[PDB]
Amino acid sequence: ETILEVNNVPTNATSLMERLRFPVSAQAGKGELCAVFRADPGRNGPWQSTLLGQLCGYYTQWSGSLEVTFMFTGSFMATGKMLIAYTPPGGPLPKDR
Amino acid sequence: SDRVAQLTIGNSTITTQEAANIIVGYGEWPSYCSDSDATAVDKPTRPDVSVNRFYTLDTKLWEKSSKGWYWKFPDVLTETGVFGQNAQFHYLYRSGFCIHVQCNASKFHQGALLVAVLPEYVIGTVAGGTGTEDTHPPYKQTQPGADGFELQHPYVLDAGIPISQLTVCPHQWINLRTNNCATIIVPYINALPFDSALNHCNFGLLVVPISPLDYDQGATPVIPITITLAPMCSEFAGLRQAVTQ
Amino acid sequence: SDRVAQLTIGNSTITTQEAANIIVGYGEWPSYCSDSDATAVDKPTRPDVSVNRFYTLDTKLWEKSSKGWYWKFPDVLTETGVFGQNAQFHYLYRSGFCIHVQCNASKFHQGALLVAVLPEYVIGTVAGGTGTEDTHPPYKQTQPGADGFELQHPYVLDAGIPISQLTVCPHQWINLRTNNCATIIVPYINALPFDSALNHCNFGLLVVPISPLDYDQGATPVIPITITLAPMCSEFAGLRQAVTQ
Amino acid sequence: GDRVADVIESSIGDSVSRALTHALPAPTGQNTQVSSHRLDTGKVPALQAAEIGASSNASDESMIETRCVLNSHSTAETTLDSFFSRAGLVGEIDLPLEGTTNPNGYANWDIDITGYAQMRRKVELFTYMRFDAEFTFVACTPTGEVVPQLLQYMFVPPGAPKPDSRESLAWQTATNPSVFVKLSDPPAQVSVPFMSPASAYQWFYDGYPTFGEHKQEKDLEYGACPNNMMGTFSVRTVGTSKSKYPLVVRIYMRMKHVRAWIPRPMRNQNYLFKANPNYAGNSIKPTGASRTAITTL
Amino acid sequence: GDRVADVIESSIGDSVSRALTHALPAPTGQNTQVSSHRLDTGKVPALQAAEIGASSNASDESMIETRCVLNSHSTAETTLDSFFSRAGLVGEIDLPLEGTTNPNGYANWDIDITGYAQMRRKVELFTYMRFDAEFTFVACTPTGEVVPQLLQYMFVPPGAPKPDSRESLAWQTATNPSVFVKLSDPPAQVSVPFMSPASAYQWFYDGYPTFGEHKQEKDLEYGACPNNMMGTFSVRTVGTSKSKYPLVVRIYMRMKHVRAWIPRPMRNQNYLFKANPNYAGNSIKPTGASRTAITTL
Amino acid sequence: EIGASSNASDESMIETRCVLNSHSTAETTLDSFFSRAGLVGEIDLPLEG
Amino acid sequence: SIWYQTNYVVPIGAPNTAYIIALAAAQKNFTMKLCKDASDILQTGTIQ
Ligand SMILES: CCO/N=C/c1ccc(OCC[C@@H](C)CCN2CCN(c3ccnc(N)c3)C2=O)cc1
Ligand SMILES: CCO/N=C/c1ccc(OCC[C@@H](C)CCN2CCN(c3ccnc(N)c3)C2=O)cc1
Ligand code: NA
Ligand code: NA
Repeated sequence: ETILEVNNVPTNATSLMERLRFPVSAQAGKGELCAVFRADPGRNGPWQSTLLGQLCGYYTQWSGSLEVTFMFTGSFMATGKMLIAYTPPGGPLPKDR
Repeated sequence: SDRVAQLTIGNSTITTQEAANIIVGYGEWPSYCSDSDATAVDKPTRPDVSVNRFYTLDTKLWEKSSKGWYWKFPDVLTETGVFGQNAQFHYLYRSGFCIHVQCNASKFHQGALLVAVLPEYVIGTVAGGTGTEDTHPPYKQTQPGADGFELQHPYVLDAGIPISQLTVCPHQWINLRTNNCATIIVPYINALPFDSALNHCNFGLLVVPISPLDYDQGATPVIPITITLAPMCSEFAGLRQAVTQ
Repeated sequence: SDRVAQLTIGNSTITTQEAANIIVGYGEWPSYCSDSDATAVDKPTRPDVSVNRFYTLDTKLWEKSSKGWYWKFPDVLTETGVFGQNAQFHYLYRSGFCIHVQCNASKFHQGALLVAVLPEYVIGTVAGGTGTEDTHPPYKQTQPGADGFELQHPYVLDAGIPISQLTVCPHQWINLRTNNCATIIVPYINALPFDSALNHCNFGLLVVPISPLDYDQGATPVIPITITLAPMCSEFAGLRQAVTQ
Repeated sequence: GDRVADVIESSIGDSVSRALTHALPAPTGQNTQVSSHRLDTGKVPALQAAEIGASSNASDESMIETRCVLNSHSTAETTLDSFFSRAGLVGEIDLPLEGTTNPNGYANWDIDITGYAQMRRKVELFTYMRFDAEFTFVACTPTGEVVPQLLQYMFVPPGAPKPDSRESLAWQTATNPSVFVKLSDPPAQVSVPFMSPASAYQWFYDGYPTFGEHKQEKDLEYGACPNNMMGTFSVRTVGTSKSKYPLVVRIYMRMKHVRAWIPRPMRNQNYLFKANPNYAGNSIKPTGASRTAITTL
Repeated sequence: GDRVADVIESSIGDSVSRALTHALPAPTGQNTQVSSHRLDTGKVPALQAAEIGASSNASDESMIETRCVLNSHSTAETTLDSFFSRAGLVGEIDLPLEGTTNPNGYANWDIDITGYAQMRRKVELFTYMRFDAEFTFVACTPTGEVVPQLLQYMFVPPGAPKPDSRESLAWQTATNPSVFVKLSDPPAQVSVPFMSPASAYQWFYDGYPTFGEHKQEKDLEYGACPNNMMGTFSVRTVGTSKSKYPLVVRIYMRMKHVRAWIPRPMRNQNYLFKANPNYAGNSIKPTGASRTAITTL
Repeated sequence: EIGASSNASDESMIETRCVLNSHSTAETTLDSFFSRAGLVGEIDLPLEG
Repeated sequence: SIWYQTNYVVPIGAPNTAYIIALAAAQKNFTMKLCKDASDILQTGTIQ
């Protein structure tokens, strides 16, 4: 496992490190959206930051299951429950939870 | 090692690190209808993975003044995913359920919810207050769908019975200082082997605060309660066109 | 005793007293995908009786001037019953089909229809007539749904190929003096073990009169051609929300 | 035939409902065993986690030092038949001379035992019940006087013609079961089998009997289960001319061969209607008695 | 575990596709057996029912009196490899000096063999085909003259950077396979494996490559199967300055180790476009020759 | 935090079917990846220069 | 897609915002075929 830049938005030198992590914070209980990204590993986007994505570039075809492990780095006193979903081909970006 | 748990069914997995074991209602697991209990002759359809999976249907906000809520089964799912479609296209339906109510807070919040399952939860009305009027609950109150419905008089469960005795039904408590969820597995309960998923609600899920939510100013005040549930051993028969009610 | 037949599958039964045997395409019966041909890892769902049954989708009128029609599979069913729902909720689908085309008349009518199945039936256009314009067929022509679509140039099957050689594909003829129906069983045909029931049409059903309908004034002039079909060994995988296209 | 592995190894179709518990013989209350002082670390019987949903497993032996007690107190009187096989009033039928109700010498009573609170509160402790029953009919005048009058009781199952008069052709009773008896005779008494189309009667049905839009005007059908509607009980004075006496028929029921499933909270608000659990909203009373402070008796 | 009967006895999951037919060795044409006059009732080989969909089962022996003929004519030249393993032209690439096309000394050709009718009509006899292939590259000037020029051919699979110039960094060809050869050398020749993500290439795909609304502007994607798109073939003259000669590269393909499924009607209208079966609607011609009357040669 | 990668597999996260995977791992060996000739040097020998 | 199932809850005294780091890799059934050049070429002019 290598770090997946889910937060691939900042682009100025001084903010590059911010792409290595994304945030969560207290909300209003309406099952709000935290983040999204395509699962395509050999496509332009977050996966380019990973060593898998880069090695993938040296091959025309791939096959297999992928795995993304999310690590929470808030304080010990912070709790919470998230729903992480994978939508197979054909399904448009989910409008709601 | 009883505090931690993983529930995997279909293409869905649930995890919890503050559980309080699991309750198997009336001590028995869901099962398919046997050939001697059955009466209908058509060969049933058992979709398996496409319908026996976890569906997260709704989130309510727990407030210091909340009175409590209830949902009806299988009503909450009759319009969701592949399970809903089968329920609509078929006259006969039967299944069990794995219910997982989620609610987490902080080690500085407090409160306790009673999570219980009550078969044949018939709702009553206040009878015009004086009790001389034979009023009846409207369809949206008896079968509230996924949004559920808020109890008007929790002390008598809106049906003239003491909530203090609700613990005689399969339950768990979500006491914030202890756990952040309740998990109850319920078998099919009825006097018939199959029934209409539309006209009959086998049981109701009750989530009622017994010890009010409390916390000091400054702590996260938005404390959601989410309802996730999975049908188990779903069977359907009596095929024809889809009907919503 | 080869002229008579009964087709029973699911909760549906078809009878015919003027059949001409049954064709099993490319000599093989429908079957479920084996564990070595499969590639997708999720456990599939096999609804069985609720989706593998006969659906009567459409009726066309045979006239002395009719040019012919075609339907696409699984397109004709993507919006019908429980089969349609599974096709919409899942990315992957695979199945076979039992096709029964019905058309009866009297011993004084005459005419012959060619009923055939053509895998990967790509439709072409006349290219602006002169052939200098690279026009393309619209979605309603490539995937006409249950109503089917009428051939503009049957002689070249609207795709630059001779209908005179269509018999190299699984077929039967409905010759009025002989039989009143055609029955063709087709296995799953593709270069992949599963595919999208929405983006890909595995084969087309062609019903074309080769010997024109004729009868004397006074005989019933309305001669319908009805299309009934049943999915066989339906399998679905890759569950998520329903999508129509 | 089957060949793909997931099919061969699936549990789809298992009709054997696995049970986490089993019954044990318990003809007497449990005995008490000698116990002594325990001063341990790790062992803590007094501490529980009520959140789990189970009741405490702590016993006398582990909380205090006990002596031995051979308990031979019977558990026999708390069986379902012991509790329910006691006849109670469930119906009353009036046949007055001068009146507004049934002044024509006949009456039709829908078989529904929920009109009397004592009996009703007992049965509603359970959701489903299957049982046979013994019915007894006590008849006299409104003063409790016994008069030389002949009566006819007839059971009219759903679909059979309900008498519409003291002289109805339906009293020919060629197939329905009828009982002819005098008020001077002892109370009539018969045995009734479990007649529902269902496996059990149910005192609560959270649903509707039919499909369709459930608009306001039809909401009186919420909770109506035909599986509980066994028919009509018809009574008449046997004659073509009016009876000389005003009569009353009290109906008692004694269940026997009882089975019950799904216990539930017991009614704590007065009953108002037979068909539903409606309670008087302006008089919601506590389940029991109250006091002035939590620190005072 | 399983217990209800319909589950135990179902065929759900049978992966063994039952086959009504099996192949037989047939290295030669069938022989002819002696036959004699038959004058029977009940036996009628000459009568068929074409409606069934099968071809006639009648043979020479049953229609006329035949002699014995030992037929040793081989069936070897009609195998798929015999028919397809003959190299044909499938591509042409121009590298002119003065021009409108590729005047910059390089060119990118999308690997698509449907631009030439001879080869195309043969492969389109089948719906699916799986094969390896031998590619040969013949290069010279437009007069067929051989000049002392060095060329570079490079295979750029989908996703690899396509050269955009004769001096593109992509020609470093560190992973893509490249061939360096002189026009003076014999034609370059290599073996190509079956590279599709699918089990077979397919000359017809009745569908769309993506989900969504298939509006007018995207209808050019009807029939587009990426499983058939193997990449780009790039060619350049090896130098930083323009070549002194105008060149042409003809591409030949010889399939080998061929398998094919689902035969279909053979094209009978001229081809117009590589990507589809469009035909000129105002020139729909009969499959073959015509005559003046059905009663005259 | 331990520094190891997840040990979770498809089988434990969702209900899976059986799949006999015969896809080769041969093309990702070091020789497969590196034994392809690439440009590493260029030497000019001009007349006028 | 990542959604809030309940809510991020914290007591008085702890930060109202925290971050999540995502790590990715392939499962053991993952393989690759048809060796090709990467889409990038990390050089502008000649490397001296
Ligand atoms: C000469 C012939 O003498 N014939 C005597 C005779 C006596 C009794 C008789 O049938 C007795 C039926 C009772 C045993 C059960 C009554 N039950 C079932 C559940 N139920 C419910 C359930 C849910 N809501 C309401 N409101 C009511 C209810 O009221 C038939 C015939
Ligand atoms: C130095 C390196 O030298 N490299 C040489 C070299 C040669 C060939 C090559 O790949 C050859 C691919 C062909 C074998 C098959 C072409 N195919 C498949 C089906 N198809 C279709 C299907 C449906 N519609 C259309 N239009 C087209 C099609 O065109 C790669 C590299
Ligand atoms: Na019902
Ligand atoms: Na597709």
